[PDB]
Amino acid sequence: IIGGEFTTIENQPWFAAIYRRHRGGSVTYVCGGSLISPCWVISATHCFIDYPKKEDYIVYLGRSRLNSNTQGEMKFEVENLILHKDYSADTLAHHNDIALLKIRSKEGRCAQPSRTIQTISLPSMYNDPQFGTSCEITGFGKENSTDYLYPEQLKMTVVKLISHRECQQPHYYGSEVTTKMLCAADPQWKTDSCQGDSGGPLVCSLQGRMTLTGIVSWGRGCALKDKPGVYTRVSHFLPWIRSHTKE
Ligand SMILES: N=C(N)Nc1ccc(CC(=O)c2ccccc2)cc1
Repeated sequence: IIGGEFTTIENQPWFAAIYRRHRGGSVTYVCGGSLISPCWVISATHCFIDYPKKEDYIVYLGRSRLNSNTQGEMKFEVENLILHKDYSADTLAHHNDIALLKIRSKEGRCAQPSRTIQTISLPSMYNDPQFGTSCEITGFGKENSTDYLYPEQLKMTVVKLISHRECQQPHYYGSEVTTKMLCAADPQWKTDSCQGDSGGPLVCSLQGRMTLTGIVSWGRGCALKDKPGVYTRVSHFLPWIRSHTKE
């Protein structure tokens, strides 16, 4: 996250931190995600496409720091890793960038809600906030494009939703952005998502209710003028989500 503020997991209880195990014992951060139900975490497919082996992943809930433990955190294994079959990546754009991870503790249990672990609500069919609406994003991503390390503490910032007409302008992303995506940015182009924030949630207050409206997917550079962050439009994947989470 470029700009913004450092935060704690108590203020973003649905945030899931995903790591990948490596030969030897090193565990590196891979992507963010969101808890949509006790047993399910939603993220982005571009995070796992190159290494689709569920056994090599670890999911943490209730965690505020990148490399240290947090009181109340819970560790999970991945029972099932579901990637979108029509995922694809062009020069910049990533299509159908959404994924589901069924989690389970060593005892075989799902998440137990607490002050630091809570689910986030899914949107209704084609029910997105009006453009111009302020929403928040959260992640352990880079603070500057020139950085090569990620911050140790979780961050968050607020960005505004941009219309498809504006985001499709030539100086923006032209025809690369589709109706299955959502653009969001800071009117001053000072804050934005960045490398390492992928999979994370774009949360918007829709009718007094915190709703998971987007998933960090792609964008040209970070916090550059006329180059908004692009998010997977969750409301357009409800069918896919429901069919896969059932049984
Ligand atoms: N202007 C932005 N907001 N840009 C931006 C948006 C999302 C990402 C997610 C990410 O980390 C990633 C995506 C594809 C491949 C590898 C990593 C990165 C930068």
